[PDB]
Amino acid sequence: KPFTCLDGTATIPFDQVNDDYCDCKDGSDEPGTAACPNGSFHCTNTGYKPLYILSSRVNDGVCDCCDGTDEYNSGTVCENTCR
Amino acid sequence: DRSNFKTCDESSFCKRQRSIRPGLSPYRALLDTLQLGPDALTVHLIHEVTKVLLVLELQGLQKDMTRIRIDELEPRRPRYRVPDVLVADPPTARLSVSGRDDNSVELTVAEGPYKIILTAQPFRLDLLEDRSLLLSVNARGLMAFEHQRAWEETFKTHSDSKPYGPTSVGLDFSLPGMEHVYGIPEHADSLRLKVTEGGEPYRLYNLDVFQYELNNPMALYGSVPVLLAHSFHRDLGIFWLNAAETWVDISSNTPQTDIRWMSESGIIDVFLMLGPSVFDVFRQYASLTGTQALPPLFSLGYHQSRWNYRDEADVLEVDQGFDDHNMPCDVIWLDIEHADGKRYFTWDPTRFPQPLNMLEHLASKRRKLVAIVDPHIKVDSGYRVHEELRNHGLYVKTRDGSDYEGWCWPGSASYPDFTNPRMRAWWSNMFSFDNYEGSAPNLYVWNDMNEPSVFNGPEVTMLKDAVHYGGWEHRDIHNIYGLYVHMATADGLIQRSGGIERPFVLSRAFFSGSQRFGAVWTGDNTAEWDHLKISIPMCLSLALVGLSFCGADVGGFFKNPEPELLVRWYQMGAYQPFFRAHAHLDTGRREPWLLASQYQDAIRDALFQRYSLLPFWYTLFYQAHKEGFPVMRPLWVQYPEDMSTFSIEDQFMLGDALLIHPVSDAGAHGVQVYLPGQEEVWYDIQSYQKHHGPQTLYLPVTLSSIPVFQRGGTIVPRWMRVRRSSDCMKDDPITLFVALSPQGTAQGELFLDDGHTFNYQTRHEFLLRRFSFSGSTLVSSSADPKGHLETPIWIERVVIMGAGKPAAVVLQTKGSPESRLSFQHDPETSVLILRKPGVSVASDWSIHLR
Ligand SMILES: O=[N+]([O-])c1cc(-n2nccn2)ccc1NCCCCCCN[C@H]1C[C@](O)(CO)[C@@H](O)[C@H](O)[C@H]1O
Ligand SMILES: [Ca+2]
Ligand SMILES: [Ca+2]
Repeated sequence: KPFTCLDGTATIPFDQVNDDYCDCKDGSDEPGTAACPNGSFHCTNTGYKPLYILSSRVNDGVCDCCDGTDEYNSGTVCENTCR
Repeated sequence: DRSNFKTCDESSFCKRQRSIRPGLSPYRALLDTLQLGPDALTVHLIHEVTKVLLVLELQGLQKDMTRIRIDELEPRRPRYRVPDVLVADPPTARLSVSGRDDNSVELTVAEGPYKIILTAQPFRLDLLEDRSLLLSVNARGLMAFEHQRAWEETFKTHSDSKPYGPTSVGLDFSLPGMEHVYGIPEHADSLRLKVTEGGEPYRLYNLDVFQYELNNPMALYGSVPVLLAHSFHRDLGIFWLNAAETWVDISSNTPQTDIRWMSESGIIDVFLMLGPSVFDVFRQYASLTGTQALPPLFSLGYHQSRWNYRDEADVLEVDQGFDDHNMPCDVIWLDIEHADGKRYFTWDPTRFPQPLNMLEHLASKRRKLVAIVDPHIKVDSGYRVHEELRNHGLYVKTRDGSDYEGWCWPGSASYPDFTNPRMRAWWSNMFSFDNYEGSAPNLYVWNDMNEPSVFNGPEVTMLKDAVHYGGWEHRDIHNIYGLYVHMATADGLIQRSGGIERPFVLSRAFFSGSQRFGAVWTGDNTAEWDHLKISIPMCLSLALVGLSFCGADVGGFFKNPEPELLVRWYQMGAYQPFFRAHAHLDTGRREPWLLASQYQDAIRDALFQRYSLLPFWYTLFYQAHKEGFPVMRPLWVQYPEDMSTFSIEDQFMLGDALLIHPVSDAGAHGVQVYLPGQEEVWYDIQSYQKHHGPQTLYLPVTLSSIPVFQRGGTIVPRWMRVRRSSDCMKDDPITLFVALSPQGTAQGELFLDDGHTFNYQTRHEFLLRRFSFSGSTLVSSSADPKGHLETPIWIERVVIMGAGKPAAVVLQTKGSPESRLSFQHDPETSVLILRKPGVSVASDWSIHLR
């Protein structure tokens, strides 16, 4: 089955979900990367409140989530600080 | 107001020189004394009335340049010759006598085509390519050389003892066919220089002018004694290598422009740069004084400054404010209130008690800080810097041997003798992390007031008869004092890192050669629309003479800009090389998120455009560093035969690819954009509408408008993923914007490296890529095979303007099977978007449109 953008602008195979290229006008095909300018990344933050951050802050080298999951391939190792 | 500063009539040497009017020169060359040496022709000159004997040293140089030096034959004391400005001893070419009569000697440079005719009586020099007269020297008979005799002069309450009497030198040059001259910054005046006949000469004397005004020839903070002449047919340059107070007269007259230089002391030392194209002149001048230092990438981002951020908490609130309002910023600046009572290299113990902690917080956001360090040292026995300089005798001195003391920000202060190499070494070592306590690798430096500014001095600067290293007078060295400050600071930032990190130093005063040490800005402008406009001609005049890293305070330093003006200044500043918002102590806070949302949004858009274009900016600065070509350019540099561009200063080029016409009028509904070039097309980068040249296009604008056009035949690289600072972006993929020529072609370059070290030079760790489009194929190849770089940067997108819909798109890269790319096409705009090529930027590849 293919993935359909949440704004109906396109329908793409699921191999273009989180493929580090922006295919949906609302950014919904890249929830886990920095590829879309209007996307959002979800910090689960087990032990604190969950948080949403701009996609542009995924793997930017800066620790944005207390659980550190926004930095998974940047060279910055973020520690858990949700306490 | 201006009675504080000398007019030419109030400058005794300028009054004497300028009273010599065009006529029969009393100087004549003694052809019996002529000697052809290995590097130069020497011949004696004599004043017919005074019988004073001078020596002309004439040299042909490689790269089609001529050097003329004139000094006394038997001087009582040596005259000053400017050191440390030339990067090398210029390679010479051989001169030959190829013709002579009783009153003339014709010289050939090497084996042609350049020749120099030395006339004996009256003394005169003519420079020719074959039979075409390029330039004449002393044709109006204005040569003047006051020899050193066996005087006392007062201005306001200051007295110049002038112990060597009149020693000024001067010489005129004639430029047949030239009607347009440019250069000799810094002046708040038009790009095309005006004739000085009915008024003041242009003045070159580094001075601190409070609330300087526009459209006048008063000397400002910097002096680059380089004049460019442009016509439809040729380009020439004149480089007057003198560090003393200098006045420049410009007169017009079959069309011909005459230039006259008048300097207080030193020898006559002038380079003639014969082109023939303006890029030849750029190359010629760069071979003499060097090229623009390659800025660390972060310094091409946005700088947030004011006088002053209050404390560490304020700095961190500003930092967080950028992220909370989704605006990028690379550097926050600390003006003089961050130090202990304007004792530089210190921190206020209450408001900045933990500078390392503040710097660490900024580093965790991948941002930098700049701290101001001025060259005046508070006279204070508890101040270690002052004590060390006093004890080691490294201060500028007065004639009685005591250390000079003037007034500046900390009150009474002394001035280190930056002409002394031992002083510059001390200064550089002071920037070590052990000596400059509280500094860290992400702290960079701002040198201000280095004219030097002296509040109780004549014309707000140092006395002419202060004494420097080797006994030279301050009047001899004045215009390179700031350059020495800039140089020693930059070397300090390099040395503190063990020679690895590239520096960033902003300097206010400058001279020829200052491009080697960092950035400059146009000082204390004012929050007014005409000051916004004049930033273009001021930075263009600096660009033409090699200082490519130029800018003006965004928003204006003095007064409070209305929000519409501040928006327009951000849009203007986003497309100028040094991009810093700065403001006076008593202005309201104007961080860009403090405005209403519609103004915030327009400013954020300008910041995003700047950050997206960083790969383009960085490549233009690499080309400036390697070739000496200016980053920001007048239209006439790209269109030397279009006479209607010779005076344009409300428009500029970035490289050869982008034409910028920022809105610079309140309430504007449109702008008139001149799009030059026969057979040339231009693409509106916001609408993708193509326009043919040459034409004047009326473009409607709104508050968010920045009129920018990409030239057909160019390829512009962009980082389309704007992050919070450049450090966050420098591993991100590149989008290529291909603007097709009418012939279906385009080309561009891209430079990449680690972004902050000298490894590109010491280890050849960099990439230089050539992108080229022809037929229906886009190809990436190496423009320099010596460069290799480990980088994850890849090509995520190609945007082609002016293309039809292909049937299929095929990518080939070495090491990979042939791949098919999906694509999207807009028939209305003829824009083709190729999806995710996915190829490393280090790889050769080709994309074919079938
Ligand atoms: O007439 N005087 O020269 C004079 C004389 C006396 N005086 N007279 C007798 C005893 N004292 C006192 C003051 C003055 N000038 C006053 C005010 C000029 C403010 C402009 C400074 N701008 C630079 C400093 C820096 O402001 C801050 O580091 C930056 O922010 C900018 O960027 C820099 O360009
Ligand atoms: Ca995708
Ligand atoms: Ca992050």
